[PDB]
Amino acid sequence: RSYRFPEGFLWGAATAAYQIEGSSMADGAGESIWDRFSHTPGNMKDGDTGDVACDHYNRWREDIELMKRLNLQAYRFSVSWSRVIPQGRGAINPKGLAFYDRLVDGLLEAGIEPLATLYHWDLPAALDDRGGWLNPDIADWFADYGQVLFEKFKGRVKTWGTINEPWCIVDGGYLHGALAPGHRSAYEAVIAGHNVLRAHGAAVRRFREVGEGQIGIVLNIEPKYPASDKPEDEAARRRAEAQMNRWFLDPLMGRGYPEELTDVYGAAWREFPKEDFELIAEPTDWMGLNWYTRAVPENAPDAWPTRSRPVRQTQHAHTETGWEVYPPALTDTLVWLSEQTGGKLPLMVTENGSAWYDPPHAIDGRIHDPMRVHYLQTHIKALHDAIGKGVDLRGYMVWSLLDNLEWSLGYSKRFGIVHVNFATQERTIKDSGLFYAEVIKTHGDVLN
Amino acid sequence: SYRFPEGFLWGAATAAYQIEGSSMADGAGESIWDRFSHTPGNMKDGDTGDVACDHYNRWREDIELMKRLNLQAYRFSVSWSRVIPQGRGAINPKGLAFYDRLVDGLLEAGIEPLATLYHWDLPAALDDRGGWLNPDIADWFADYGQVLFEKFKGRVKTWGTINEPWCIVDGGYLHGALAPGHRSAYEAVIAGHNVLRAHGAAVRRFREVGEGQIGIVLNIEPKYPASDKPEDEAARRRAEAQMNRWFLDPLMGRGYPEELTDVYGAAWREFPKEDFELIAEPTDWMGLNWYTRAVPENAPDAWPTRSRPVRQTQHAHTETGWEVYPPALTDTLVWLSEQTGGKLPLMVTENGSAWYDPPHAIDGRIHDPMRVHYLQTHIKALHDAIGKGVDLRGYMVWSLLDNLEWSLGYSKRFGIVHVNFATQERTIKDSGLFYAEVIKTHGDVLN
Amino acid sequence: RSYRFPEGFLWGAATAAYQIEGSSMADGAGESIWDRFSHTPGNMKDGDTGDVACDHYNRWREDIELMKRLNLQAYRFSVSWSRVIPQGRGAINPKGLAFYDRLVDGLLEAGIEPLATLYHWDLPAALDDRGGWLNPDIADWFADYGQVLFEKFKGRVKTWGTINEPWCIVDGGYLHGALAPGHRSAYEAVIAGHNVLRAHGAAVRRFREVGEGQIGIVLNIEPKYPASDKPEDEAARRRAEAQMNRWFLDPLMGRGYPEELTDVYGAAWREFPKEDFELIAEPTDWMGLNWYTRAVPENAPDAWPTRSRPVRQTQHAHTETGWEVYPPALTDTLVWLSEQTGGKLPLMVTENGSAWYDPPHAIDGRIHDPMRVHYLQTHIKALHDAIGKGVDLRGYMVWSLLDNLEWSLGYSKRFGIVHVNFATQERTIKDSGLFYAEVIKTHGDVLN
Ligand SMILES: OC[C@H]1O[C@@H](O)[C@H](O)[C@@H](O)[C@@H]1O
Ligand SMILES: OC[C@H]1O[C@@H](O)[C@H](O)[C@@H](O)[C@@H]1O
Ligand SMILES: OC[C@H]1O[C@@H](O)[C@H](O)[C@@H](O)[C@@H]1O
Repeated sequence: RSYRFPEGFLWGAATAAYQIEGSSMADGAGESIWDRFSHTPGNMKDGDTGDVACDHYNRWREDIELMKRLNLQAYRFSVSWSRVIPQGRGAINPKGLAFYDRLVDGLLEAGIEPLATLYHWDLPAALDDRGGWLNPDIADWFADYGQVLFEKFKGRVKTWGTINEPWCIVDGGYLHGALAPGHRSAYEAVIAGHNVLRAHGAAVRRFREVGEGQIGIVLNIEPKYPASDKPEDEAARRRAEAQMNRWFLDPLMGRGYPEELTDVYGAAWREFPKEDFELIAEPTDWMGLNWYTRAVPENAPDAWPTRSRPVRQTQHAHTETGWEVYPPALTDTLVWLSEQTGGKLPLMVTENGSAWYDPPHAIDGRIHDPMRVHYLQTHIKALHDAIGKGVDLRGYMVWSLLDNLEWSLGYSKRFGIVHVNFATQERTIKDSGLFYAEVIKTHGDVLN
Repeated sequence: SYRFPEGFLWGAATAAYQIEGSSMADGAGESIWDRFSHTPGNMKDGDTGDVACDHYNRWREDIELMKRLNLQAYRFSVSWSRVIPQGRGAINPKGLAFYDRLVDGLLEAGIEPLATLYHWDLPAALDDRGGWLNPDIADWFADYGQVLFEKFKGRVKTWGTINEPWCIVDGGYLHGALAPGHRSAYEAVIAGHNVLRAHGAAVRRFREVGEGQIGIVLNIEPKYPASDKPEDEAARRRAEAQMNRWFLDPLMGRGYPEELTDVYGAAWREFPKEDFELIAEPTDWMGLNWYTRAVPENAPDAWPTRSRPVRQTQHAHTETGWEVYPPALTDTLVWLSEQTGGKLPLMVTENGSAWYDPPHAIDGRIHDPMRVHYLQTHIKALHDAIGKGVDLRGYMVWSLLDNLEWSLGYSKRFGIVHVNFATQERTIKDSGLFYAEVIKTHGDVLN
Repeated sequence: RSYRFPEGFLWGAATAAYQIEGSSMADGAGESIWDRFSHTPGNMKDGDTGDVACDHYNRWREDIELMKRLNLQAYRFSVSWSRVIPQGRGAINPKGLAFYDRLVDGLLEAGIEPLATLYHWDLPAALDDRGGWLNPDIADWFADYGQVLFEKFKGRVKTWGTINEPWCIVDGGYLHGALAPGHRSAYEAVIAGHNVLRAHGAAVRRFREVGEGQIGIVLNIEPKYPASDKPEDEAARRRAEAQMNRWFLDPLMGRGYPEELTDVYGAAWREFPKEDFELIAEPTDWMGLNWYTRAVPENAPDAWPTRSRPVRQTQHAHTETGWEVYPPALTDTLVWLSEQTGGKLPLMVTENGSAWYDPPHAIDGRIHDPMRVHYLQTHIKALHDAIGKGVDLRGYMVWSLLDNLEWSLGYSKRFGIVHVNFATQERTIKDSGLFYAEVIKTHGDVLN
């Protein structure tokens, strides 16, 4: 059984601005919704904030040297909107843009492909004060923001993502309130989802006007498997599937909103103008998949609003975030996505990884994380199987390069293949990182 | 409005060798400045700290002067050699007793004593053992700190370890304009490292035997762009690294600035991992000494930073040749707030200006309108900094008294209280009167 | 009749190192064959040399400001091999490379696209002492030189030329001896042509291995028109055409060498190994055309070696270099070139312009060159006509930005749209430059 990957298959690792950078309001940087959210008591585990995080804003050079040691060919990162445009619209912050300028140049000098994400959940607070994702004008705001980047990094950043995981943004930020801006409303959730999609479309159009390279969205998908042969459980499964996996992909593919949403959101559901769906379906060049696990939903009449709940799969290992370890579901999902996009849209796994307990400090210069190593090897093999089934998969980014702030769960959830001692900011490459470096070097042959 | 936050602490600052006099009195040991000032050519007009403001004898009068100024805090330094004549070993009872009387007297007046362990006056006996080039000083200093920590436990609650490491090393070891007067990049690098280590050791000792809050005091001189030429920007970063980041960065656990490798060349050294662990020992507060900014340009022959300031002729300059530019204070405070992550309480431990005053009062008065101007504009700049979110807890004017400006002698007057050095007569300047009103109205006078 | 040019059509101007730089052996720079050639009595008109020229090595910043005043979107320039690698092989000269580093950064800062040429006739003398273009190893030497540039300017210089005018290099340098290195030999001409082609191929391969962007060769073409209906005149035309226009193009297109060359060079003609032609035909991304005029050849039995000679076309104006002004022949050539390359290869006019008399100094701050203006307007119109006929033309470079050293003809031939007072180095923009600036600004609409 060989596991060598296709020619040009791109290996990398991924991060997000608020999760690693720190210095969030430093050097002209504006206030974001997470600056506010994280400094409100009760919102974050242990009261953790992104004020310091991995101190990447100051230590990015060391981090690039770590990327080189891991033999990374690509680095997927996000740009903080509020760092570049403090009020979201209007005046640009030179020092903030200069940071990403230095960063990208440092990456290109290192021979590492910069993969940029425009929006990774850190909306400028000034725009939130204007309604945020509930305000349709954001479609323009986002576009303008996008333009600033497109022209600044023209010819340097060739691969662009617009939005990272619309579902987490809306479901977490507007439906249940576990993420910034911390609203809890189905009425708001429907609107927010729609305007996120519109914003994506607007950004793609603007990219066609002033940009260079390839642009696409990044979706998270969590495949829903049958819990039983009861029809109510299958209806539950389809509700969960529609709300999480089809909500955004379907209108992006020109199929409109899933009908089940009408049942999920009830009186909060809306019909939107026809031209909106034209904007939303703006042709893209590639698509990113963020993937971690599957779920096995059963009927749950009291679970708002999908009336479903996952059944614990005790036969398999679970991560520190409680996600089942089940690699075949990655293969299936990739196939499924290939099918939903007609096989014509180039795909990339922009996030995949696992959280396990690591000590807060290295132990004789090492971090032994055999379960993360196992997750890594089995899921990369699953990628190979998906490619063997005809999926046009061009690359793979491990989440994450560094142990970082796992948003509302704080620093307790370590996804890094590089350990960060948050007391000292010292980095230590984990066994998982060493092994991933081996996977890249052999282009997969080490899995043989 | 310019009313300051509740509990905001107003005061003035001094240093031992600059005001005390009686350097060899009552058991007091010899310091490096006793030697330095009595070597011809080192000091302007041959000035020494032998008499200075005679504060050792007139401290009560000086405290009454503090009361007339409505001071809520007094920042001062303790002479190491006055307390421990050989730097190590036997304590000098009378010398320590001076500071005992002083601190008790301050507390009687309702004035908070802010004590600095080291303000440039190393015991000469330790200098003969290598001074700041000897790593053992980290321990020596710690022991010295302990003596004070236990003696003034519960009375002095706010402690500074070292005052301006950059001036100590750059002036004392790199260029030799200050005691002990060495000129060596090699020694400068080693000395800087041992100064930081000594700070760390003193903080640990404070954790074990001390009570209250402890921190270091850094001077910062923000470096602004001279042009858009890239060599001038590289120059700017060399200067900034050598002066402003050399000490702050390792204190915040980020190691030494990369640029230093370029600045010091073959004189730069790698140090053991545990040293930086000692150096970044967590502090409770930080002092900023601030006076001005600089606008560095490339200067290949300027050793060792290869940079030089461009004279900013659009603005007023002090008698020490420092540009008057209050906005740079605001910026610096913000910058400092960001470098320390906002978690560390900041205090302006020194700010002020030197202008010419006559050697005597004029019908009971000293009119210093430019010092008044410096004061009001920079205090307003403090208010602006607080408005931008800086956790700034207080402000100490340099200086309470006209004093010995080290190698520049008595020619540079920084006092808000005038000292006639012929008669030791004190006269409160217009700047002092105004500062007293700033304190009493808690800033409202600035409206 | 509109003359708006295609979207993205690139307007610029061109120079060559020895023709403008001066400071030829300054800052570590090595001796080139033109250093030797120009300082040998009898070789150059009026004893002119490239010692000072336009003093561009010292005044490049002023020249960039001049480019900005002309609204240039691109600047085509060459890199002096001996300035960067003094002995042609071995140690790099840091100051020499630093000059082009500063130049390129300055160009990019001004928003001007740097178009770099590896070889513009100035071979390092040390390599000439090893046989120059007669030594097959030059293919390797050139490649190594190319690499130095490819990596130094990776991501900054995106458009690369390998060789500027193989025909002038070989015919002028080795066949007739009018150009450096001043050899006169058909045997040497055949060998040199072959090795120039090989060097191009080697540089393209090396570029594929370590470079980034688009790379191609630059050919001059002088279309040969019928003088009469006499068959010997048509045979003459075909000889001249084969020797000048098809000699290099055909093997570059994989068609081997023109059959007629066997007749032109006789006993000096040679057969070369088959793999050489695999190397020569290495796929390129674009091709440059240098174009000035046409010829009308007739039979001339005593003319060595093509046995042909041009018939003076007295019905048309001639430039000071004695070249007929006939704009339709430009259109024809482009079409011809489009046909020879199958329409698949993006083309750019890398040189076009004319030499007319100008005074040595400005006349009240002006230089009135109405014939150069005329040449410019008619030939640019001819470009538009060529595009209408299906030529995939992406850009146009005026030769030249500056009055410069016209090689063996010295400073007597002014090609600049910017006048250079060679006594004072004062630059004065000519009426032609003013007009060209308006052409760029209106993207061709001024021609309407
Ligand atoms: O939950 C772990 C990770 O999930 C991903 O889908 C998000 O993009 C990350 O920001 C997050 O850290
Ligand atoms: O130059 C004026 C003052 O600068 C301060 O930073 C030093 O601590 C003083 O000793 C000195 O007198
Ligand atoms: O012969 C005139 C011109 O011919 C061009 O094709 C060359 O590139 C130039 O260097 C030269 O000035």
